[PDB]
Amino acid sequence: NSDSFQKKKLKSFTNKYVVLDSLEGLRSLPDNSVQCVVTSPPYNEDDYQKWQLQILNEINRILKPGGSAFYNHKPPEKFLSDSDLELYQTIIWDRGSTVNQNARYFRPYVEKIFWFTKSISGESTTPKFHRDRLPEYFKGVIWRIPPDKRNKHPAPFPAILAEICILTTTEEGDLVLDPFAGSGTTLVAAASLKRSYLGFDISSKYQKMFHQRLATSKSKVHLW
Amino acid sequence: NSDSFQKKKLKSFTNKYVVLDSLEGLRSLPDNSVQCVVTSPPYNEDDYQKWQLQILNEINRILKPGGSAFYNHKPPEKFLSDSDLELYQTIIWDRGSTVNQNARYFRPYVEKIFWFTKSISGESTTPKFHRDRLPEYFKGVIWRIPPDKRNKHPAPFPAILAEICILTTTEEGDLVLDPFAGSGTTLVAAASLKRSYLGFDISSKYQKMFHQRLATSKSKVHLW
Ligand SMILES: Nc1ncnc2c1ncn2[C@@H]1O[C@H](C[C@@H](N)CC[C@H](N)C(=O)O)[C@@H](O)[C@H]1O
Ligand SMILES: Nc1ncnc2c1ncn2[C@@H]1O[C@H](C[C@@H](N)CC[C@H](N)C(=O)O)[C@@H](O)[C@H]1O
Repeated sequence: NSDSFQKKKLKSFTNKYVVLDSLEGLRSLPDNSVQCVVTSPPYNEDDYQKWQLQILNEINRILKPGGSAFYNHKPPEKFLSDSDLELYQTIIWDRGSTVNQNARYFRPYVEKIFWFTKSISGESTTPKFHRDRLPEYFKGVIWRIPPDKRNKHPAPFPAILAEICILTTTEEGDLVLDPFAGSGTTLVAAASLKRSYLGFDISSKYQKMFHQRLATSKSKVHLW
Repeated sequence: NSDSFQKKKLKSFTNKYVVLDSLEGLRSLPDNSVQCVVTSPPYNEDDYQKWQLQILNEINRILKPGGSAFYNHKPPEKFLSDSDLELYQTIIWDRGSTVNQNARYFRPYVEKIFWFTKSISGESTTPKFHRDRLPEYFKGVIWRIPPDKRNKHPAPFPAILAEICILTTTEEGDLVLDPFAGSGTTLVAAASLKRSYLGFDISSKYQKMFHQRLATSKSKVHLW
């Protein structure tokens, strides 16, 4: 009967930005219901790693077999591997430049995008992945994408980054989830690509921004 | 008296390619004797991680305070963090292209260079680092360096990669160590930059290649 409740929530949540605690929203989705997750998480250090492990394990349950979860982390690999999710590849997001010019280290203009896939009974898989759909510029493990400087959210990623993840791992109609939706970049990208979307966030402020961002965007696809 | 023996070995080993087991060679160097390590390690998976941890812990002992060890790994971060070495930054070596065009993943033309520094009493440090000595092209966390396709060694890294590590972390006369010297790329780069060098490897074949490579190179600096 929790199956029936989760399925009911899935239909009620489809193509919605839902103001809700991230873990609570994930716990209300059915097993094997989500084809693609694109998200960048927010924020005790041991408590935080415990919380993120609960997030990743719930993502593993709700991912379809062969689904993908792209997790943009702002030693992360140590705790990220303790998860039911199987780390498939680490993508390098090259932002081009950084305001941090502190010369104690090399200029840190790189963020990681961890590409996870679903593990069934502790066994591996190959994710649904269509690299041919991308321009040559984005077929490599480094994506050169300048930050979305016009976005009013304090910390988003650009739409084209979401589009790459979604277009290669989904068909039209498939459900794309972002459990930390923020300004809704993942949801707009899914909608522009004729995928279904679902966002969780705790900001009613960000939900309204998405609803207004959704109205004024003309479904433009930044890719191609 | 092991101090005295190690110091004697250090003088005997300086500016030499020494055919010797890597761990044994490291165990014969004194504490706080090496300013810079540049190396790419070779090769049971649990046994291998145990072996590499012994290598890294010995490197931590022989590093000078504020010294640097650049470790090119061909979830590595999980076991790499269990070490006495403190991971300082992960550098992205962008090789430009790969022959592996398998479309199950993004083209994997990236290798990691882990920048470690010495930990004293489980406490951090800032490594000696002079970023200003580099051309702008290499001041960022991604280094775009095509592979040394003319090198007959089955798996080297290019000289310019070694030069970047050495030039930013050393003064002339400082000792540069590569405990897996192979063709001797690290040693040639140190010599061309008027640093001292020390290599360990088990191939007498590779030692001879270094001795002949050393003679025919004109100490050319690929940097600048
Ligand atoms: N416990 C939580 N549950 C759900 N959302 C949360 C929680 N804590 C923080 N958030 C949201 O997580 C988001 C993290 C953002 N970096 C995401 C930005 C988003 N990827 C974008 O492109 O706009 C913020 O918008 C927070 O409001
Ligand atoms: N136990 C060992 N001790 C020392 N050297 C070893 C050991 N096992 C393998 N090697 C060497 O480790 C090297 C690894 C190479 N990838 C290094 C290449 C080197 N960085 C270059 O640019 O030429 C090989 O040349 C092996 O001969």
